[PDB]
Amino acid sequence: RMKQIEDKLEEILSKLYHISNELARIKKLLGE
Amino acid sequence: RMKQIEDKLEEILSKLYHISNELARIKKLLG
Amino acid sequence: RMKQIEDKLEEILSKLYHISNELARIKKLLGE
Amino acid sequence: RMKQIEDKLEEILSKLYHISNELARIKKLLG
Repeated sequence: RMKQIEDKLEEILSKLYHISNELARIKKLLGE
Repeated sequence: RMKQIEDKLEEILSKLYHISNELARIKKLLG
Repeated sequence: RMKQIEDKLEEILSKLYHISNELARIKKLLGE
Repeated sequence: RMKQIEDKLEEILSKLYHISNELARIKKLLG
């Protein structure tokens, strides 16, 4: 219930870390 | 190549909509 | 407390809507 | 102009780090 929310948050933080890495590779590529 | 960046922006925008949906589900579960 | 979390979520959803709009304008601009 | 897109990617990445920090604070507040 509440722990199910905490687990979903940790999943959502992992998904936003992969998005910030891929946004950083796209900024890199645009910068070349 | 620029096409490859535009496609990865489209995949990011679709993953951003999935997370906003998940966090709206959680904000519902909290009210 | 719990309502403070619900309010922060609504703030974070508004911030991710402005990021998805600006990512969409950047995709538009790259597409021209 | 491409410089303007790279700067707005940098502002998005800095706003993405602020949201992940906020959602880590909330996941702390829930444990």
